[PDB]
Amino acid sequence: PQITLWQRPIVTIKIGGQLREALLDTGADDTVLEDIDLPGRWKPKLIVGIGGFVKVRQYEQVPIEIAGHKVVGTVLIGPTPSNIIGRNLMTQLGATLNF
Amino acid sequence: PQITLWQRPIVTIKIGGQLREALLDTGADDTVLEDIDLPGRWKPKLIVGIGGFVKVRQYEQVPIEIAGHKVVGTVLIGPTPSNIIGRNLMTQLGATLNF
Ligand SMILES: CCCC[C@@H](CN[C@@H](CCCC)C(=O)N[C@@H](CCC(N)=O)C(=O)N[C@@H](CCCNC(N)=[NH2+])C(N)=O)NC(=O)[C@@H](NC(=O)[C@@H](NC(C)=O)[C@@H](C)O)[C@@H](C)CC
Repeated sequence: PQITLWQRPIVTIKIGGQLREALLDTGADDTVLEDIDLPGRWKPKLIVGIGGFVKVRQYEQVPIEIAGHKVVGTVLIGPTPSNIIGRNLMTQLGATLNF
Repeated sequence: PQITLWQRPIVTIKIGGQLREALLDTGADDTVLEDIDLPGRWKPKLIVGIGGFVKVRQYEQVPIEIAGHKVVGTVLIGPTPSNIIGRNLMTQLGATLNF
């Protein structure tokens, strides 16, 4: 698609057999979701944004689908005001910013 | 330009007769800079990110140049780990996310 930016750029994703929404965020290194539980082992990871830092769970080699791209990536799980898809997954979609 | 997302998408901007760098952030409603002082009146504004909220100065009708685009927009000034250009200014550049 070609997404315009007068609205927040929200997409549907599929993760752990569940449908969620998330924000395509070029200013995010990583992907953070709050409203899913992921299975298996993880490691603590610290992330930082505009409010300060937050501790999250780093789940590796997670399968995820975004438009109809089936990619595998690190997904962080923890508190965030909005689910966000970061550059770690946007690279895999071949997404670009154009102007 | 077409900007790929394997790196942080950082651009040069010109604001208050000074050159700065900032991150093109589709997950930002607003534009936030920390390393410039702007002149004149402002209004308190709260912004929210990962980690929590922060109090900033809202400066209105600020002129700013991003890649030969001379736009006027709200600029927030306050603490942030990175200067960021939000959708308020990216819309004025006709910027889109494409995949
Ligand atoms: C969660 C809700 C939206 C996502 C968020 C992402 N912004 C970037 C800002 C870039 C840093 C200033 C961010 O946190 N990125 C993180 C996300 C977490 C992540 N792990 O990816 C980041 O890459 N963190 C890296 C660190 C970047 C370090 N960068 C640096 N030092 N320059 C990391 N590994 O933790 N947007 C925001 O934080 C924006 N907020 C908004 O847009 C909100 N609107 C208002 C009006 O406040 C809306 C959420 O209600 C900000 C900028 C104010 C307009």
